[PDB]
Amino acid sequence: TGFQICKNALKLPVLEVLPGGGWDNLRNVDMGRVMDLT
Amino acid sequence: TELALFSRVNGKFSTEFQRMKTLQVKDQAVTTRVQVRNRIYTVKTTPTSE
Repeated sequence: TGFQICKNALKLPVLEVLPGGGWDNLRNVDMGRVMDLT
Repeated sequence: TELALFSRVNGKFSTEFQRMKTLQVKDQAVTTRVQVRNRIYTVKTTPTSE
């Protein structure tokens, strides 16, 4: 599920701010990928 | 001081003291502190790692 194929074609950066991740509401820190990013 | 006696015996006496004093004190204290802290990424292990 990498983005290198698209980067080779489009030659653009990937938006590094993405939702779908876990979040520790207590420590206020990102945790882990819950949704699938393809 | 001037003293003339009998219009013949003259005398003079001039005494001068002079003191000058000078003091100068100059202090400089410069303190500088620079503190930079960059935090770029936070790298974590995937929970499914081996």
